[PDB]
Amino acid sequence: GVVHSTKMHRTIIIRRNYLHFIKKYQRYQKRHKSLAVHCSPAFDPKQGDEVVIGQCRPLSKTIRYNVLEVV
Amino acid sequence: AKKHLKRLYAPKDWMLSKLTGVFAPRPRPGPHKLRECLPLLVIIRNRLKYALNAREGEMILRQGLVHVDNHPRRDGKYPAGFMDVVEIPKTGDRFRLMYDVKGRFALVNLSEAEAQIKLMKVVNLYTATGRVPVAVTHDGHRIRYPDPHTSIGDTIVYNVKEKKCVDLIKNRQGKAVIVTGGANRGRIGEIVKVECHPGAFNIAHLKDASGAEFATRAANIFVIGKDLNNLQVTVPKQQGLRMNVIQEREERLIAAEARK
Amino acid sequence: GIVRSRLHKRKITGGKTKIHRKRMKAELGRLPANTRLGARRVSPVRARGGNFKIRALRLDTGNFAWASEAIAHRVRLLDVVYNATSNELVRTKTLVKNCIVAVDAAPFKRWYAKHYGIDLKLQREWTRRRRNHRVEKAIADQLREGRVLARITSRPGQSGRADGILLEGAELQFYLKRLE
RNA sequence: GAUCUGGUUGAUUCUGCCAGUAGUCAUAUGCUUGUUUCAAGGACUUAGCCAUGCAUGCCUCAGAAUCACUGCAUGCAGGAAUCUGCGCAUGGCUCAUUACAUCAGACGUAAUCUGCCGCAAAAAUCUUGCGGCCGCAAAAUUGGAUAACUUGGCGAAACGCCAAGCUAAUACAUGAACCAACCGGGUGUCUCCACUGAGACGCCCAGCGAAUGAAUGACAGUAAAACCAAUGCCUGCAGUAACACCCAGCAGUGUUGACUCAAUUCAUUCCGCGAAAGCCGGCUUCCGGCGUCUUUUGACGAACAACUGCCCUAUCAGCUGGUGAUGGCCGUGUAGUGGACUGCCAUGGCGUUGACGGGAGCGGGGGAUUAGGGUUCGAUUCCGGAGAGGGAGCCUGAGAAAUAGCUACCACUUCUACGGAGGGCAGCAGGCGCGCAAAUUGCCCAAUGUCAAAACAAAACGAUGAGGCAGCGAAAAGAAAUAGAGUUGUUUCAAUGGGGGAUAUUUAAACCCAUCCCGAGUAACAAUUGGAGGACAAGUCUGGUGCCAGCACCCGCGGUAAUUCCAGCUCCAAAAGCGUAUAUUAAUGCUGUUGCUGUUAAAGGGUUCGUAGUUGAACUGUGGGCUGGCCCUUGCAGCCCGUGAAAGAAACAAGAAACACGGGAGUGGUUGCAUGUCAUGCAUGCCGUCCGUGAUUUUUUACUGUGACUAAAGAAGCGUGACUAAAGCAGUCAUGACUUGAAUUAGAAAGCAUGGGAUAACAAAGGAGCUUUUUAAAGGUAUUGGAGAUUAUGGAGCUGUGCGACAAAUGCUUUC
RNA sequence: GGAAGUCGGCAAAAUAGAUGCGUAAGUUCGCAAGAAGCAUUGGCUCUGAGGGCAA
Ligand SMILES: [Mg+2]
Ligand SMILES: [Mg+2]
Ligand SMILES: [Mg+2]
Ligand SMILES: [Mg+2]
Ligand SMILES: [Mg+2]
Ligand SMILES: [Mg+2]
Ligand SMILES: [Mg+2]
Ligand SMILES: [Mg+2]
Ligand SMILES: [Mg+2]
Ligand SMILES: [Mg+2]
Ligand SMILES: [Mg+2]
Ligand SMILES: [Mg+2]
Repeated sequence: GVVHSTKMHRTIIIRRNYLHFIKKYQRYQKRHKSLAVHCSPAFDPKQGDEVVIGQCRPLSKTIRYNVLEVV
Repeated sequence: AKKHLKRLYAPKDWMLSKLTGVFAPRPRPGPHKLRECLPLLVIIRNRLKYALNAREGEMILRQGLVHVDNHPRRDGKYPAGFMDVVEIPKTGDRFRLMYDVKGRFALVNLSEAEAQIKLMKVVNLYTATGRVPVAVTHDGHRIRYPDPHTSIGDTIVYNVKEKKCVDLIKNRQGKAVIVTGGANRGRIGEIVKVECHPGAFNIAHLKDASGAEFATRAANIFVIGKDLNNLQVTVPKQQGLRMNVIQEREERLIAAEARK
Repeated sequence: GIVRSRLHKRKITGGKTKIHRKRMKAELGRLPANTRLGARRVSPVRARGGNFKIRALRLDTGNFAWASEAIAHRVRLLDVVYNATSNELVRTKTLVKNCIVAVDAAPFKRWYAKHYGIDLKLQREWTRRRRNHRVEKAIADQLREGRVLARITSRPGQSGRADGILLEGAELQFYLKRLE
């Protein structure tokens, strides 16, 4: 995903953009999803960057992922 | 806490008719899984016709007349599964449970010598108290001192009369296997290569005796011998060779015409 | 009773969840122990699966370890001195995990004399033991004063025990300044 | 079957609606109905209210009988009853709630719990008898209490109760030394060496599981040699798993993609753990079936999390917000993760790609209709969820926030001697209401299952309104009677069912079907429901009525000569069925993606600017040469496959090249003589790859081809003369065989592996932030027997000097 | 008991400070508004936050 916001402490918001197919009108439409990810002090991502995240146990009310690599 | 099983929800391999009852016998926990077993009542009433109904099945089973792995079993809900040995000494019958080429359960007749051993697949290895290595098997057995070369993919030849291991077969590139699950269940092939995808399912590529290629997941293969010509167990009649559907129908039509 | 489900919480959109099922026993909570310092008193609790939790109401003794020497001793607890959650817990003298306490230092002094022959048979293994070994001045100062600071490492409301470890190194200096 | 017809005009050609027409396991109502097979059946409205009865219990050879119980002669049993152990959290019913909830496909728990079932494990423990704390011995002959029962009873009753006396255990409590091992930690008296070291001896303490603390849970970037002290082996460094004797190989080696996990040692601390102190059987012993405590792993489950998808509405545009809203830190609570919760801190999280609010709805598998694309239904058999009048709370238990369990309140409601005591059909039958709208207060455990103290049988029959069977039943679906053949100008001939019975058959018992006989001539054993101007098949018929009565889905008939009303006759359509009403699919290219219209029929905004959004120009790119005068068809083979340049250098290849790993490769892949002998040494020898780890740098997505993984029922269809068929999965042929059969396919989207590069998408950039190699020199880990220290010499990188060789995509013998 | 008294609620009773939450129709958009209404408050022993100038 791509980094959307970095305002929280040690946690970021990422966005996943994708195309969804409608069968009746044989065409696509744009959609997106948002996730909260824990970011360790080993990385320093910036808005607009791309990251790789991996699933883990629940860490807060919304956090289920951890940053593994920054591209 | 489920203790019933509707007939429509029962496995298709049991071959129970939809019109002759609402329920089917629910297997108990035991050596084999509920979805991959065959309860003793189904073996004795259907398949073999020694019992005409459940009342006669109970009479036979609760006397201890049926032995599974050299032990009398008195429960009609006991789950029997792949590579189990079933003996009825009063009748004088010995069978092994296998998969035919179509993936259905098959009873293979055995000689007295062949009825003393069974093949066991390792599924886990751990250390018990006192630093004792233990190997866990696909049928729930726990072996307390396996061979130091044992791995999770291997097969153990096990003597059930003496309760002792005799041989070990390793999962390698040049070994013969049989498929125990999926769309290719019952096919016998030879390993060509194994693909490793860490964190996901490994994929095995196999070659049939006729040269046909097929693949399965690594958790569905069972080593049975060092090559396609030296198998340590007896297999069903078709020898695990899938046959063309068009060809198979043509032979059946010809056989019917000649028989009549 | 007390529940631990997320049904009563708001959604991240701020909307309200409409609940269409009653409360289940598999999501319960229970009242806190609030363990205090005093003569021993515990209460057993039957938890899920038939197992028992020991709920400690009052404790005054524990098993405390000196990590550098890899030993342990049973000593009497004297006071609660610091708590990171709030100092109202220090005022009431509540025992919880990771709180700082002062324990009796007499058993540790006796072990030092009997193991190194140092006061703070022919076979003198003491000379071998003192070789390439030294003690910190911060610890020895407290051992002479009578009481030494320690950190609770167990959960008294879950196991009924109050065990801990002595403070050494930079962690000791951190809490000494916060108490000064 | 990829189909249309009637109605706007005096005539015509359009747009456009109204009407006609065919289905519905799709409901209800009207008129009719001989035979047989297969079936739905109080969901819609009132998750409204309920009289009565029944729906969950269990005993074997193998847990407890002194019934003042019963036979028969000391052994039995319906052994009544009670205590004990297991179950009652399943099944059945219903659809009220519900939109980041539930659910489907696909996944996780390394965040957890788990009775019954399978395969396993077990060396802690000072007990008993006798005699006088000690001594002698060993098949440890352990203790107290309660039911049933008896006596006295209380109360109008109550699935309500009191006191006393007896007595069982597989209920409860207590409790086992020596036989009987290996291994370790801490400490005192004796011998010896040297001037410390070794060995006794004593003395402690060392089981499974739980808690805290400390170690282990490997290695896998350089090699030759000195110097000290302590050690090993030779008579100075050859040879060399480790270890001061009983053991000279009694672990130098757990698993995973990954672990603070498995397991082991040390210190301190629990303060749950019987060999049931059990029961039968076979032969004085021996042997065999059960039963139970603790520990540990499979299986069967439970609980939690969420990758993609999931109706209408803007006359609903802002929502949440330390008052928990998004996140952080130390805690608490939980079986466990977590704002789940307390304290303190920061100011976040969501929204036109539709948040928040409102409305109608349980979600799927699937049903109807359809050339294709689609539209619509799904309370209801299988799977998932939720509930038991409403709402909360809880005990027991492995599992419940249980309701044919408990507690309270609210609304209804039953009995009473007035003191008090009860109730929960959205289980099966039934009843009242409500309505357009839906069965018998029946028989049985024979089959299918579930429970369990349990094969069956024998004095000797477990329960089961789950489930099955029949009764009612034109919802719907198959097959099918109401005759047939003849001779002359109205008279004969056979045949058969409906029906009535059977030595019988079926069935748990009955019933139905099937099999077989006394029986048809108005074969009275008698067919109906709608129509006859047009759409639309079928009358200039005959009476009656006279814009009245009435018909008519639409257009229209009826005012004294009605093709249309009321009737008779005769004809038409479908036929054991046929009309009417209301919904819904097609008809409908009248919702249009495929595929509609917008000058005048309804419809281009008065004109511009502009943000999300949709759409967006070209280019990096003919491979060539030889066989069967250019070019093109074929079949051949082989090419550094433009040009340079012959082990290297050009081009590629992170799927690759560099490094290293004997705990890498079933023993280290492929191309009777020695070593040891104290030996279970019973031993040991006669170039391309594989596997682990480090260094070095880079391409996705999308589309498309395969493959993997994916409940039945339902759909498609392979075989099969249930007499055919709707069906079903069976059956066929000569002390049995067919080594019988039950094939195969499609199922959205998302997720998984791989190969192909044309059309495209994402991201980056905005072009001045843009050399290699070979020798000489100066400066600053590993091997020496192993273990601990000090030390030079070198490897390698860091750099500043000279030298040799070769390139350069832009001329330095150059420009200014 | 609570306006029945009286021409008439005259007179009397009644409300009440401070702080948090909350607040209708109408409107000249300023108000209406202290609209209406709900809750807390003593004493004692503690804890936190809010500064200056001297090295
Ligand atoms: Mg009981
Ligand atoms: Mg935490
Ligand atoms: Mg729908
Ligand atoms: Mg209410
Ligand atoms: Mg009823
Ligand atoms: Mg007529
Ligand atoms: Mg007329
Ligand atoms: Mg008043
Ligand atoms: Mg008055
Ligand atoms: Mg008056
Ligand atoms: Mg006044
Ligand atoms: Mg006020």
